[PDB]
Amino acid sequence: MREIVHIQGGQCGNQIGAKFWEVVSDEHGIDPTGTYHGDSDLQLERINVYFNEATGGRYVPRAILMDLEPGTMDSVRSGPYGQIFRPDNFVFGQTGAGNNWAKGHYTEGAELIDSVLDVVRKEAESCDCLQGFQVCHSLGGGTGSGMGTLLISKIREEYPDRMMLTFSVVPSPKVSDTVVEPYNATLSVHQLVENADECMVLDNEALYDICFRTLKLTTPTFGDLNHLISAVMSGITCCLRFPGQLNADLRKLAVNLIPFPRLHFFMVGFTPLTSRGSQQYRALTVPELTQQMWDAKNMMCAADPRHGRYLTASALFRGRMSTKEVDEQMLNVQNKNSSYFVEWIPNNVKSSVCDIPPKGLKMSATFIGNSTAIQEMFKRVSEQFTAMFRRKAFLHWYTGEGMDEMEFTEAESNMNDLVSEYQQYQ
Amino acid sequence: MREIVHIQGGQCGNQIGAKFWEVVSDEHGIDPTGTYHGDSDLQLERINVYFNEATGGRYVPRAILMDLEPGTMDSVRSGPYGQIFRPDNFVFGQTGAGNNWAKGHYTEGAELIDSVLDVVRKEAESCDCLQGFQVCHSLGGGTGSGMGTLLISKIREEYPDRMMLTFSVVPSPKVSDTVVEPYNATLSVHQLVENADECMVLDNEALYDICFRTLKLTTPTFGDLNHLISAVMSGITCCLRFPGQLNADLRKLAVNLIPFPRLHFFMVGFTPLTSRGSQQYRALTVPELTQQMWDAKNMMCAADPRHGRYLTASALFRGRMSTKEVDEQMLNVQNKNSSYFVEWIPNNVKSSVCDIPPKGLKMSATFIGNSTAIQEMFKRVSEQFTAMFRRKAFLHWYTGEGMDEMEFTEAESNMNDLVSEYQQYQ
Amino acid sequence: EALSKEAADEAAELAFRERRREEMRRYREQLALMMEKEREETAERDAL
Amino acid sequence: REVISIHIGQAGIQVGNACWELYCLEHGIQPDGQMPSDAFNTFFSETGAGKHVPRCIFLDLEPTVVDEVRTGTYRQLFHPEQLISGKEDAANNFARGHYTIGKEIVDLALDRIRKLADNCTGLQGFLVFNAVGGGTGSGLGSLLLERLSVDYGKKSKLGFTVYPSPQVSTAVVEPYNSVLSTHSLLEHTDVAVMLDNEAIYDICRRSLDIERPTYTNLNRLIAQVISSLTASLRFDGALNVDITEFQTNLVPYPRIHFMLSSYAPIISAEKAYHEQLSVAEITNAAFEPASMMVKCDPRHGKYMACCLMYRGDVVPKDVNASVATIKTKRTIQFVDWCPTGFKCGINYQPPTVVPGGDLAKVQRAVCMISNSTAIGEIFSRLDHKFDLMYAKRAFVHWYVGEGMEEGEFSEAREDLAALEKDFEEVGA
Amino acid sequence: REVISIHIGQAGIQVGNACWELYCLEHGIQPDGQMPDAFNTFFSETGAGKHVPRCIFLDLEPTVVDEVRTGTYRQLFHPEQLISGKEDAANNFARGHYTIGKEIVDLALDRIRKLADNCTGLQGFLVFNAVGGGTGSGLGSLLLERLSVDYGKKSKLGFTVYPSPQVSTAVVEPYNSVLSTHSLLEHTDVAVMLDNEAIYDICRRSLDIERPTYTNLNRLIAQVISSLTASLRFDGALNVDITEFQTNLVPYPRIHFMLSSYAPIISAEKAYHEQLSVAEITNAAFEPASMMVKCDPRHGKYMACCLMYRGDVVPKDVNASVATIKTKRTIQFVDWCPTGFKCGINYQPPTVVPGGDLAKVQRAVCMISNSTAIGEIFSRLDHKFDLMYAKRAFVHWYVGEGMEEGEFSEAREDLAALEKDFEEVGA
Amino acid sequence: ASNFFAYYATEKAGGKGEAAKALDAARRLAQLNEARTMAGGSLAGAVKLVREVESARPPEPCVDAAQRKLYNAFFQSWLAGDRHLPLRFADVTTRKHNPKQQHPVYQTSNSIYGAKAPSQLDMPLSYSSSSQAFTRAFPVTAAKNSCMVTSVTRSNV
Ligand SMILES: Nc1nc2c(ncn2[C@@H]2O[C@H](COP(=O)(O)OP(=O)(O)OP(=O)(O)O)[C@@H](O)[C@H]2O)c(=O)[nH]1
Ligand SMILES: Nc1nc2c(ncn2[C@@H]2O[C@H](COP(=O)(O)OP(=O)(O)OP(=O)(O)O)[C@@H](O)[C@H]2O)c(=O)[nH]1
Ligand SMILES: Nc1nc2c(ncn2[C@@H]2O[C@H](COP(=O)(O)OP(=O)(O)O)[C@@H](O)[C@H]2O)c(=O)[nH]1
Ligand SMILES: Nc1nc2c(ncn2[C@@H]2O[C@H](COP(=O)(O)OP(=O)(O)O)[C@@H](O)[C@H]2O)c(=O)[nH]1
Ligand SMILES: [Mg+2]
Ligand SMILES: [Mg+2]
Repeated sequence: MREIVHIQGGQCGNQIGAKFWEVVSDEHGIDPTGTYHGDSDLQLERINVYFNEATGGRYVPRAILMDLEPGTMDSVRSGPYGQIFRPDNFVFGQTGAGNNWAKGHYTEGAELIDSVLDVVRKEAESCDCLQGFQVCHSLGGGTGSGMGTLLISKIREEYPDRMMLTFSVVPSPKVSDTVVEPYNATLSVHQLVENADECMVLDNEALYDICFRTLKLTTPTFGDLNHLISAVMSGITCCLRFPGQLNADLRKLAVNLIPFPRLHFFMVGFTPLTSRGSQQYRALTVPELTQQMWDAKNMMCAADPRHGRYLTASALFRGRMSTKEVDEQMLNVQNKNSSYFVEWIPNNVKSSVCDIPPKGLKMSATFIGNSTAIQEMFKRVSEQFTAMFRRKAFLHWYTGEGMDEMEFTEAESNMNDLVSEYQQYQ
Repeated sequence: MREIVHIQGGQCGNQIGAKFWEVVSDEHGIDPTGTYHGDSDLQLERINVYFNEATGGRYVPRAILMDLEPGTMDSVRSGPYGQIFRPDNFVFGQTGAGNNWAKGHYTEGAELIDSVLDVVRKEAESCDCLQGFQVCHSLGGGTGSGMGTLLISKIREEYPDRMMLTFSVVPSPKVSDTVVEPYNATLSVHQLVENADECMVLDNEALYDICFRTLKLTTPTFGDLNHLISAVMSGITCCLRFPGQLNADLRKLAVNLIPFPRLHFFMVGFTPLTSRGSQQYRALTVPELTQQMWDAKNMMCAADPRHGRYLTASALFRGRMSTKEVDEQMLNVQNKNSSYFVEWIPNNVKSSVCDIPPKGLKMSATFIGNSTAIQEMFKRVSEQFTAMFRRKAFLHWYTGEGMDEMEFTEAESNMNDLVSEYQQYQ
Repeated sequence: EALSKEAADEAAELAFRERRREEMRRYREQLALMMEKEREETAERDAL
Repeated sequence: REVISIHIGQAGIQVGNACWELYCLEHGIQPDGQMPSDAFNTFFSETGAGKHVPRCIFLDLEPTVVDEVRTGTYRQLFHPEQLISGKEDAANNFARGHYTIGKEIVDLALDRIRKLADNCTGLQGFLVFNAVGGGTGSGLGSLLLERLSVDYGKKSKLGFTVYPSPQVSTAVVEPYNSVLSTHSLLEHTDVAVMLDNEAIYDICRRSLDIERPTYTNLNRLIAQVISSLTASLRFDGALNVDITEFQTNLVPYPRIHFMLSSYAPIISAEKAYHEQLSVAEITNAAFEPASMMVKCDPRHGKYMACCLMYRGDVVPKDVNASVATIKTKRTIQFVDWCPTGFKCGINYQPPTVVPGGDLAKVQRAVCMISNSTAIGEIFSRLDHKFDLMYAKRAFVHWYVGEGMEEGEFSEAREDLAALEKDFEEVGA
Repeated sequence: REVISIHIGQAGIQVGNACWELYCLEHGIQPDGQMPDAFNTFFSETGAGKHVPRCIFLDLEPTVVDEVRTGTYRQLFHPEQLISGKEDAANNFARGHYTIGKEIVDLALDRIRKLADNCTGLQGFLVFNAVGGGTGSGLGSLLLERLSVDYGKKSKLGFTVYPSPQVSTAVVEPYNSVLSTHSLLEHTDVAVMLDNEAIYDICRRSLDIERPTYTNLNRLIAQVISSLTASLRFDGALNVDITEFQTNLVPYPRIHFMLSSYAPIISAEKAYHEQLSVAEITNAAFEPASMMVKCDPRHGKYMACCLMYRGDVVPKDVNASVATIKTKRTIQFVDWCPTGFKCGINYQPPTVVPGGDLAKVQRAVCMISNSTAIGEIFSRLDHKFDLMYAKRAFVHWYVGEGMEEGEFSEAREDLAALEKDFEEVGA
Repeated sequence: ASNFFAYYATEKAGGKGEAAKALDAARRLAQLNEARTMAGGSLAGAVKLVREVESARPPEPCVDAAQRKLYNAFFQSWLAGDRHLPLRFADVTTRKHNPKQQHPVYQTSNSIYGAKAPSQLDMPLSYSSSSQAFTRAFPVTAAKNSCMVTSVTRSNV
């Protein structure tokens, strides 16, 4: 009934979305060839949210892939579950932006963003009732940040009464791939604060720490991090696709998590995440999930919540459980660590339960928290931006193309006022 | 209903705890694979005091191991019952303090103590109502003593309303391993008088004496001494794990044995302990168990009770016994040796009986007597401490790390006032 | 199910270790033959 | 995506001979040029059925080396029209090769590469190989890059030049040629990668332990570096970068474009048996001066930006940890402006081994490209000895007889002085 | 737990040749470099099926280095570990410290930096050198000082070989010994001396070897080092690592000088007749006849002692034996520390080596203590050093190397200050 | 048979995995749970009935013991579950070297590059190429929007 399209920008977005589509296809019991092979009938009623009937059990994902380098498309298609995507949705340029926000927002955008706009429009009015849009992209790259952001702006100016999820990975000094990370990140966050309704802040350093400590992985390739993020997106939207004792769609979460329009940046965590050896000694109960949930090291962001306060929090649950245990556990976690929770908002936690757990686990949980501790990462990005901007390092590659300096001033001022109000509400 | 957590420090503490867990698992009929194979259902109702339900009848000990050398972990895993511990509780450093109380209390503890408090909070919040905490270590080593001392301080400032049992093996000049024994012992006992609720004094010289005379062994390896200590620690907490005609919990024994808040050091004796050849010629009756209890050679400390006065005493009895025999025997042993008992406290013994004897023995007993005869060993170690500190021997390693002389002066002053009050009450 | 999947995992890892060891043993042999060929070429050079 | 490579001068076409040989053995293409009974598309355009021609031109003035390559093993490989050849060598004369012979030879190369690009569809850019010490690689090469810039401009041009070593030198008038070449290389080439000769000599003497090394090994290593930096374009990886990334990620200012290149691990056949290969020690090995392709000292300079090209079996977690550990260490220091002076990249396929070479097969290798201010010392050192001879008007008569004057010499000298001032101010 | 070994001097390389062959023999590693977790403290698992020692042999004369390069263990060591010079220091401390050292020490330091980079849990370093020679004295001091500069807090064990009083092979060795001690005072952390004539007496009396060569000496030195490091290598009933010697055997910051002992040194034929227990070997580890240093502990007072036990050893009887030793009045301790002992028990017995002269013994004891006999040894060396320096003999070589007389006087005064320290500690 | 032989090869080499003993423990706990369901919540009755069930089976003739119980355990696991490059790169003989031979006395330096025979082990182990067939099948990048809107109104009622 409710419809969610998927948009993937850049190499990171394309790979993460490919893993996400693999996970959701497995969850609905459809084989990589594209035909239903599941057992439970419950999987059938809620696949119109992500798939379409083509020909006798043939399902095509409601996804749009956009990029500039054919290597990403070749990697997406070569792997398993790569033959399910419709080729018409492979909107695709040829030149390459290459870690340049100005290129991907002004040069290659003017000729490729119209085409992806037409594709996403054809995909949007094809269905009945739009619930929202789901966009996955990076923030350090060029074709993922700039083009994705301009797509966000165009879609928001087109469909303003339709929500929007954007999972964006952010740069860190510990995990720093490109050199222009602050220059792209500041403009991206400056444009996203007015356009995107809410985002899930992600970063590679926290994922590396999680897969080192909790998972105890020896060679955690990108596949494992993409698997964790795909599990995150599967958990966040599980309520639409399965019945539960207390349903909560994206709109319910957004209204229960956002107290003010600019306070829409969240940090996400997943549980359980147990090592291969300790899985046998573990217990499966709601208090264990809650304790592994509120752990500082379990968050998928490089922002310690112990350095700030929680404004609003949300937990999404899957599996056969008792509601009373959930409610009393949330009450206990609010009463014990009372300092970490904001004072002028009682019941800082919204809880929900779903009746269908993912296969391989009896009981799962997804945590989304809106704390003010995220301001430290914004300060960390802005100080690097100012340090590189004081002597105009790497500047003319943007200005020499059409970009201008007062927009950099606007972006840094927007970041400064956002972190100032974050500190205000602390 | 009442739960006890286990904390072990250093090589000696870890091996003692391994033997303790082996003997407790054998007593409760738990195989080294964590499954039940016992015969009586009575072994199931009181295992929550030391175990947790993992997955369908899988039991994990409620223990936290902490130390600083990988050889300890390898030795624990090599032996039987070493695979029942949850690997998450295997908190472990990498460098090692190495017989340096200052190192294990200021440098290595500073970055490892956060993790051990995190894991002990994880373990404590798992159960409902804590009964007490149990720590096993020694006062001669540097790693175990300092880290356990600071951990006890952290627990006391965190949980001050819960009981605490600490088992410490204090060195003697006869059996003296390391040169820095007085320096570690004085500081550990200085911190223990204000933090530990009560302490259980153990000594290797007395263990050697009893295994030479009573057991008549020719090669008393560390396994035998650890087995003796493990039997003692099984006997002290037997009341919680099994019903009896006269129950006595840890709090009851602590309140009935400690007359003043600074008087919390006890000597240990356990019966029966006889050679295999002499076991055939011996009977099982309560006067004979009593005479083997009150023998001065049966105490496990280098402190002769006949050299001082008995302030309080306690006897823990296991097996279906006669109460009239018990209290008449205690009355007779008080009436005969009236000189050794204190004057201003009549009836200086607290007695208890349990109906479940240890496996293999029809009758057993444990003795925990608080007398003033222990002050002689405090002087025995403080005279060595003063002799070493008079010309500042082996000091620059402690001083060069950051701690200074006023700590030594405070520790020695506490020792002198403690021994003076022991003499005052003698 | 979880234990079976894990067991298959270390089985595959051991298979990879074995094949990599075999390849490492294989890669050594080529050098000596080229050495003798080079000596033969130098001998031809000096004779001419 | 395709890129064409041109080779100018005596050294450029030798480097190309090494490079194309490595490419052919890497893609499994026989020396004749046909498939024995898809990544090659960026270098080889498939002609007819089962036949490939490289997207390259070899141009030079002296025909001896050109027709020696023509009559070599790879006759059927290179297209006959591609191997451009002149009539008279410039004879280590920048003026001669830039104005006398260049006028009648650059047009043929221009309208040849015009149709070569017309054959292309996804042209990423260009990359040039030349030696600034000589005259042919300096004069007509600089003219050709100037005309390419006025022809396309926006398309990348990678300059892998060979400067003369401070103490090791084969020519005498080579400072003049280097200065005159740089006068246009500063404002014509987009990204340039620096390579000395004595540095490679020390690398092969110490690490590769050949006591009698010739130009063959040097060209083999240069080809290995080019293959390592291009395998991302040719082959897919977990995180691939194209030729455009060096335009932005490595250049801090429009006139500061001189990269320091290095490669690791440079190891012989027997040493690989003893040591263990992992990401940390090879990442460290890419930073010492003993593994630099340019004879300089990075200790006296500060890094503006760094790039890391990785090949083989390397996961991202351990290379990220190695980068973090490198950043924590205070032996090397970065510029005050850029805190994140790194640019990493991973490709799956390990570098291939050339038959008959001394480089053992390596599971994983690193190609490091950075930018420091030691080049500020290199240019000053070159300019001092340039002024030494120029003060007495030595060898100037040849150039003035060719047709030039003192004006271009003085303007190039002051341009180098201005570049020195820019380097010293950007260092602060 | 990782520790590396570096060998400076002609004697150091031969000592390393004995030690590493012993290590490979006990770990079952064939000389080619592969076996047919305990080895992790000495060997690095390189690639697959290959172990490389964590060691470097550095010297100036290449004869011994090339002899090792052409010996049986050609493929055991990584080739570029073996740093070799081009010209010897020729028993000249000034030459080995300022002439040749300034050009050869940097490469060794750049190597050990990478060696420690390969390590992750580095316990410390240990050095082997003979103070009599030039290379072992001159560049060794520079290497040690820049080691302390680079690391400082990591343990550096100095196993030196001091020249015998009446037995000597060189002439100007007092100068080298004095100038080496001047830096070894404040550079190394724990220092252990092992004289050569004492080993000669041990092998003449116990091993009854009438014509022994350096091979047996280095073999028993390697046995002592292996007994010392077995606790790190293998777990035991009472483990003791290398950090303990810092905090348990050094009473003063400037007094770090250990006398070593080993027991039982028993020949194969005598092994079949003498019954091995703990009491007799504990007694045997205290007489001067079982010392590797020619000194009389009776004239001195033991500040502290350390005991290493390997094989079939239980704590009860070793505690009984140490109590009996403490009750005995044939040996006196310092008035400061009453508990002047340190015991350690390891399960693995010492192994035998083909071609060696030791038997298969169930248990062994290695004793390390500290007395004032070091005070008389240093004084005895200083008298003959002053005899040398009174007439300015051989000083012209050092002067022409580039040195002067100031450092000689300051080293002599440092030795006098050390003698004052020993005599005041003995009070 | 293949699984049994691989299994036996491992047990002889002491190769039993950590996941293997965890599986064995899990199977034992499952048997204990089934016995509990048989005899009620009391675990004592469960382990009893397990013991009499084990002892009730009549023994079969055997020649040895270790192999007998090894085969029994393997077959129990078997009932539980199942546990045990382009042609040019695979072969070098397909390509022809056909080099240009040169006079032995007169040897130029540039001739070394293309004269050496490759071997099987000189070839790479894996050739992870990228197939651009799907990208080539795509038309020119110049796309266009040419459509007439015919979307039916589907108001949320
Ligand atoms: N790396 C490398 N450099 C070379 C090689 N051959 C020559 N050079 C360099 O080229 C410089 C001189 O130029 P040449 O290669 O002789 O020829 P040219 O650049 O075309 O100049 P002309 O001689 O006038 O034609 C020398 O200083 C060398 O450093 C080579 O094979 N490899
Ligand atoms: N115990 C023992 N001492 C040795 C051995 N070899 C040499 N020495 C001692 O070392 C002293 C001289 O130093 P050497 O080891 O011979 O060589 P060096 O230390 O490098 O000094 P130079 O010979 O001058 O280069 C001699 O006086 C010997 O006492 C040995 O194999 N065992
Ligand atoms: N989780 C995950 N992150 C990735 C992956 N590939 C790249 N990234 C992240 O994406 C960032 C680079 O973005 P980039 O690919 O250049 O964006 P684009 O240029 O717009 O395509 C790096 O900081 C990486 O941390 C992946 O496979 N998984
Ligand atoms: N009961 C018992 N005591 C031991 C054992 N091992 C050592 N000890 C005692 O512990 C003391 C040594 O402590 P130490 O090992 O330095 O402490 P740690 O390093 O913190 O573990 C000695 O005095 C021994 O008497 C053992 O296995 N059992
Ligand atoms: Mg030329
Ligand atoms: Mg020598």
